[PDB]
Amino acid sequence: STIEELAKTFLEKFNQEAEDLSYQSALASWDYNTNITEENVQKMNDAEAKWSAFYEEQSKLAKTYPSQEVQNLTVKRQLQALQQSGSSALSADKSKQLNTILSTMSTIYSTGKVCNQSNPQECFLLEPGLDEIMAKSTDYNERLWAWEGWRSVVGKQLRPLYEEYVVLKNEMARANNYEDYGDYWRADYEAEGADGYDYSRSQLIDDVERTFSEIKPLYEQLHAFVRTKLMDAYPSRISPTGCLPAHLLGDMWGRFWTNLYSLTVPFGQKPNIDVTDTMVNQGWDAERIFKEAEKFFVSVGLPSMTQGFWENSMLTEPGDGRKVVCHPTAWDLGKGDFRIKMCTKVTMDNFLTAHHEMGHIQYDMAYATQPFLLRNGANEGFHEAVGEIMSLSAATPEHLKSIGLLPYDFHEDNETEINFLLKQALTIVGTLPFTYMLEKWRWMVFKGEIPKEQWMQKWWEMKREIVGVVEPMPHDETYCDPAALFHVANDYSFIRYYTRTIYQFQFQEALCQAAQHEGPLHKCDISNSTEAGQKLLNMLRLGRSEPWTLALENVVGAKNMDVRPLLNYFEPLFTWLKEQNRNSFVGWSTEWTPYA
Amino acid sequence: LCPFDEVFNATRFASVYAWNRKRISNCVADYSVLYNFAPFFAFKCYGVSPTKLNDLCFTNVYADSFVIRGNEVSQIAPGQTGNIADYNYKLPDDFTGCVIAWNSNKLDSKVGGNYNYRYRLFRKSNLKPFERDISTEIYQAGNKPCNGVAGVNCYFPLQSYGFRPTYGVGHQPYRVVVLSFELL
Ligand SMILES: *[C@@H]1O[C@H](CO)[C@@H](O)[C@H](O)[C@H]1NC(C)=O
Ligand SMILES: [Zn+2]
Repeated sequence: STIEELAKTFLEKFNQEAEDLSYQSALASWDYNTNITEENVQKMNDAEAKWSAFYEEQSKLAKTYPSQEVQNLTVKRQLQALQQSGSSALSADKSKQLNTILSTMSTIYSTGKVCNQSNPQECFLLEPGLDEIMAKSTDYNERLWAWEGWRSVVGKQLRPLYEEYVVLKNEMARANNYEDYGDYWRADYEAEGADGYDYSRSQLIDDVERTFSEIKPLYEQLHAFVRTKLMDAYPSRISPTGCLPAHLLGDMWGRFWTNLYSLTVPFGQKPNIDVTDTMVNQGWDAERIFKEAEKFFVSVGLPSMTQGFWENSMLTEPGDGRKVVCHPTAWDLGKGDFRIKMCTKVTMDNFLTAHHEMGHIQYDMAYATQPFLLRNGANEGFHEAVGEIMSLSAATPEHLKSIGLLPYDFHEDNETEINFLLKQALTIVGTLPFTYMLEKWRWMVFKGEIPKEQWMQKWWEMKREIVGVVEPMPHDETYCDPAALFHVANDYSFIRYYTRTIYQFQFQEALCQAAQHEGPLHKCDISNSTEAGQKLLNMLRLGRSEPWTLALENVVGAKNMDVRPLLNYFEPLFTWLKEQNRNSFVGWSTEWTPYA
Repeated sequence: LCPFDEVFNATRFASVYAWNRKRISNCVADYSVLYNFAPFFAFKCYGVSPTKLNDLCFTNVYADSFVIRGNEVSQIAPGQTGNIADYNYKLPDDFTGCVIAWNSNKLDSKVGGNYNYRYRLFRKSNLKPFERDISTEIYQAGNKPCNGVAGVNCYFPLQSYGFRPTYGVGHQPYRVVVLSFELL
């Protein structure tokens, strides 16, 4: 007559009952993705409905055991991870209204069209057509036209829907003992354990700002660089003591700055590193790339792939007339079944993507022995950060020379180092302020701090202060610009991308120090270093069974986030930028406007 | 002549909880025809050297057969504790015999999935060595009398192996035969 008992039995039954339904659903989904036919379409739903209904039935019975009395942490983690129900606590009609609102928000985004001038035809959509214009076009007028048209078509429709969405989600959050929906999102970082490994939700915000204040000096001197280059592209539309227009950053929204490389090169006379010609001179094929990835992985001290992995995985586009999704994914069907689905080519980007996706397989293989409910990463920010360090380590000149794609006569240079660092920086450092600002705005709008009559004002005011970007045309309260992104129209968390960047560099620095490497961090290589495997293998096996603080400490030696390795990575770029910006101006003043 | 060829080449095997047992006596056992089968995953022997296996004599030979997972083969050993070895089949501490196990993924698996191979996961107390439990009574965990109905806090005692061909290596069906010797 205890609650420690009567809970172990329930979990023992649940694990063995769910490990079959999950496998059936995964197999049906793989069958859908490998070949697309209506018969498979029906089966996908036939499996998903059963899995969802069974999970709901189990969640209904699980809450009868109060979790306060459970003293063992391992059982408590499995029990608490299942007590979460969701929208089932709302009213019957309120449950369907929110689903209708989500569907009518999602349907507009993919069905958005903008008119063309001087002809009723040529109405472009987002994914096929407008992306090309935002990627390659160099005319101010066309970029302004597209930027205004997208937010005049979709934004002006999506605002009342979002006004209802916030109210329904806020009621949902308060129904489940939480404060607001932002507090619901920040429930993924809550850890309980010893007296020093306790992390509360409220501590997350103070860790984002504290870690952001050190990224400011570098970013302010990358921004102040890029602006100057843009003064060549548009001679009379950039202010030397002001911010940057929003429709000139090489993207529809500004999330990435990578498309600006061709306009901002440090030394344009030296060819970049590219070894696709030697991949076809030697005679490689689709299988040899994955074999080389496997050799690299077994070099460091990790297990090799299973016999079935080569038999079930689809490493090439089928030639029997079957249509595929053709997007690189790593699948863990469960019960010792791991697969990789991608359309491999002989390009260098595919060579890196092979390593990136194979990292997920190793991570999943590490914790296959853990119980079913704890087979996930410690937080949402590790499962992608573990795989990216492999791609970082497999793109160094030394590893390529060792494999056989380069000769010994290739000598590294200062200018190529600067070029590679700047290309990395544009992609990595240029996204942090955008993510931080968007997440902070959503957090402050869920709590109701900003009423419905001051949304766009605060949005464009914080755009100038944090990111340094000024709107090209004025916007009143009828518009809704934040809704234009994919992750705002469709409900998705956005803070994982901020933490992943910090984690991937803490891990890289720790592993590099483990392997006895001397020199700049950006040329580290963990090949043939056994002691660099176990240090990693300690964390990967833990899963969610322990608070993420201890899992982090098993690798980095610290207890929370830190930005020192990130600034160690970009030190030569920081010094060079500080040298080139002598007779210029850093910072920005938030009063200049282009429309005036 | 002892008919081991029926035991190691049986067209149908039995489950683990209702495990099958055969008695061998008053015949000449050829122990060298056991190496004419497929390669074996585990061939642990306790107390009798295989090279001297043909050099000794015994009164009775008891052969036990069943089918289990791949992660559970290590539980068939003296002194080891777990789930199969505490609820299904218990081996004596001073065991004198041999254990043979081999993979039968192709023979004992279907694309839809076998569901006639099942095992027991709940029992009140551990099992004395060489004991068979076939009762199918509803398990009792709390204090409410479960009236033979699978309700709240009332569980069915048996669950099925979902053997399928696309599984890994530690989840495919494995066939196990244990030979025990008697000298009295
Ligand atoms: C097992 O039985 C089958 C039944 O036809 C037979 O073909 C096979 O030869 C037997 N195994 C051996 C080792 O003889
Ligand atoms: Zn990834």
